[PDB]
Amino acid sequence: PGMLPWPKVDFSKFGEIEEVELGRIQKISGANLSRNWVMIPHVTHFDKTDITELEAFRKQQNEEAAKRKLDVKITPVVFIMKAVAAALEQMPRFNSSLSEDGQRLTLKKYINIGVAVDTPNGLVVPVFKDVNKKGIIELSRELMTISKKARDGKLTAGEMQGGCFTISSIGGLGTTHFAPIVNAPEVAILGVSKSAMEPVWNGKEFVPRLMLPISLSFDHRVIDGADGARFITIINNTLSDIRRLVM
Amino acid sequence: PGMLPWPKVDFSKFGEIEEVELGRIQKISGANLSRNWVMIPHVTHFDKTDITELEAFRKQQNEEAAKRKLDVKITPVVFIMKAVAAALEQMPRFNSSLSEDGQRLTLKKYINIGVAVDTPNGLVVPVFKDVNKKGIIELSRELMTISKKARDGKLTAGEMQGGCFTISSIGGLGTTHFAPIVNAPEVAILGVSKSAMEPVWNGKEFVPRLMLPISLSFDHRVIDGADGARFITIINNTLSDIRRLVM
Amino acid sequence: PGMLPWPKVDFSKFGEIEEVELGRIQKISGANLSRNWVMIPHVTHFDKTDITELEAFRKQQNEEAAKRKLDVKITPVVFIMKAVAAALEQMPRFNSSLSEDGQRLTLKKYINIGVAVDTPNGLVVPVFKDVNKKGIIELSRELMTISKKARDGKLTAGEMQGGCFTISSIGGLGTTHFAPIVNAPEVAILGVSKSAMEPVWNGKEFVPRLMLPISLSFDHRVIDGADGARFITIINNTLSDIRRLVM
Amino acid sequence: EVAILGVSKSAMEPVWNGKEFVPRLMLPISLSFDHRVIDGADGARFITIINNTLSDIRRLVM
Repeated sequence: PGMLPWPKVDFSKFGEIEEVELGRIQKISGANLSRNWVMIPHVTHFDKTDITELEAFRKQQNEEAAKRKLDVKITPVVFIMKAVAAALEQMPRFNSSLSEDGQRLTLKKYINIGVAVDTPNGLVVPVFKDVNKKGIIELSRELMTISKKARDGKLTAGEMQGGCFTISSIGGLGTTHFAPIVNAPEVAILGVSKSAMEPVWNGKEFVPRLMLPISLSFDHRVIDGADGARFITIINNTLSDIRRLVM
Repeated sequence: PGMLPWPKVDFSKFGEIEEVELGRIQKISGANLSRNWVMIPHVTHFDKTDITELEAFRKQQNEEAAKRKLDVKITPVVFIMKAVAAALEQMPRFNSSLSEDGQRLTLKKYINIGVAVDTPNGLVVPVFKDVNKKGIIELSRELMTISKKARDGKLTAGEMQGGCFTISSIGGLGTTHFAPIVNAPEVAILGVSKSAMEPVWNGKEFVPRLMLPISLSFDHRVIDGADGARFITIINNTLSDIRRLVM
Repeated sequence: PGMLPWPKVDFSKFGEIEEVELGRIQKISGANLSRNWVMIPHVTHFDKTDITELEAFRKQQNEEAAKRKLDVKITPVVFIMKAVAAALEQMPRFNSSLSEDGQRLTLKKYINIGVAVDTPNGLVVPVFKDVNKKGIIELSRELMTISKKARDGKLTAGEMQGGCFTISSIGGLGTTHFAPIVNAPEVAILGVSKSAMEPVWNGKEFVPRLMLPISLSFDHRVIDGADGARFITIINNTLSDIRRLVM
Repeated sequence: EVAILGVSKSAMEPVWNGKEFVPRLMLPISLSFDHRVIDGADGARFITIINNTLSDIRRLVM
């Protein structure tokens, strides 16, 4: 366009500097993020789900499977993936991709979910196939195997494609809320922060509930505010009462 | 520019797909949103107003007008519109529009407010003229008539123009906070989520207050952070103590 | 590109209007903000720090220095600057600048911090040099002198250059959260809202703590979500327990 | 003029709310009017409207 150029200031006049290059993966990620930011309008919706029975049941399952000797660890991100898959089942519009020209929408019938995994080189997004037709134990085992593979830096190109709903979990570091960036060709992305014990009004007095904040960014060209609010409310209801996964 | 092209991935290799076209209104809305996102820098400010006397007085007015037989329903969005009109009266800068070249600012003396109305085809923004010179009952009656007209899909082009401050209310669906997108030629936009009973510190101990979260997006080219903070604080004060509407 | 043009609507057909020009500084600021918005993807992270001992110790220092007669006022923004400098010391990546082509990163060894100061013409960002090698009293005195100079409108060009981490404080106006815009060539920017007495769970029951909300915007091309979360968590820990400034 | 309103001194009086008396700052208001044009019912309605507006000032916008 006709914008001003990037400010070029000689940083060596204020102190010592050290100019270094960037890796190929970093450059590709930066270019993709810039393109997504300049091509996708983001409308982040924030919410807080009540996760008290889910965490207790997860710890109960872990302590009851330790006795049975299974070497399987169950994480809340598995339940988040299940809730996301259920919400995608209920609303097929979020499980789609907008074309380059923005005139044709390619709806998807399958549900494959990407998961943000921390690595010494940054973050990776391995994709799990068919999350709506798998159990908690199988998903946990696959997640453990994929995390072990990623932390060793051996992920292949076939496990990095086919995603439909990236989930970014950063609850182990901090933050109470953050707005992620939708990555093409996906339409929506869900971010999870750290869970905190907050007072919640039940009707008579406040009670301590383990609230988990969830943010949801989406492309405003395909999804409006009402649909995003309904989608995040469905996710909130599924996470607060996991028993809805069978109902 | 020189960005990477949109990722083209054959989605048919992972499962069944169904490609469908988009309507003219959807395409126009998407193009407008994309242009606004790539031309308007958004600086969303979040706040929570204390609405306990306002809701109680609204229900009191409804129950006292049911006896008088008026067939008029009073909604909190009417009070939100009145507060927005008062804030626009106090600060004329938000009631304006920036030119295409970004060098000339067209200040406005009139106050017409757009309202987000849910329809089976999405969201519409009918505009109410002269909100600063109308009463609560008249505004409620006009809002009911406009909502009935919109839900029937009979809105005309003359009722979709002249707005100065779009208000997006999604409290009936969910979300605790969301950042809307400013639509040209408007400068600011206000989003309203769902009201929740939260503990508020009065000076001695926490008390349950019905807090309503409000977000405010605006163009950073014309409005800076301080002016936006003052504007949203004025709205917060007007909504928390509605008696300021006459003072 | 091929976006739709800016909507041109004759505003004189709805009421009185008054078209006015914009100042040179306003135009330059708007152009810079537009360029930063269209070139830098923003990923805002929100957090709330527990500031109860820091505020009490600040008021204690003020009341104990009033007796000694020093004519020095201590503000929490000084402690925020110290925490930011410590975090930049711990993580040199945030104290850098990305080149125009996005392939070379110029790391910085010095720490100069910009501060948002309110003026009748808007907001200014004077830069303080070497914040990691100065005391609280010296920083407070320099801040008072700079604020007095700025409110008189006598800031020079030499005091407006060399910054590495702009801090925007708007706690004296309102808002519970806001997402600022990163200004080139800086990588990250921190925004501070108003502190509120909120209930915090300690392990047995909620206690009133003076929580201060802090937002952090950064360029996603250089900083990912995990690094930003770690950085804001380090700032949160430094602000909640200021005694870490020596440890 | 047809009517005239007189205002005296406000006093803290006990008012029954439904369960027990509470102290409320009551203000006495008198209203004289010409009986040729205004009857008792219209004057009572007018003074009741004034009473409702003064007791709940938020009605000034409603």
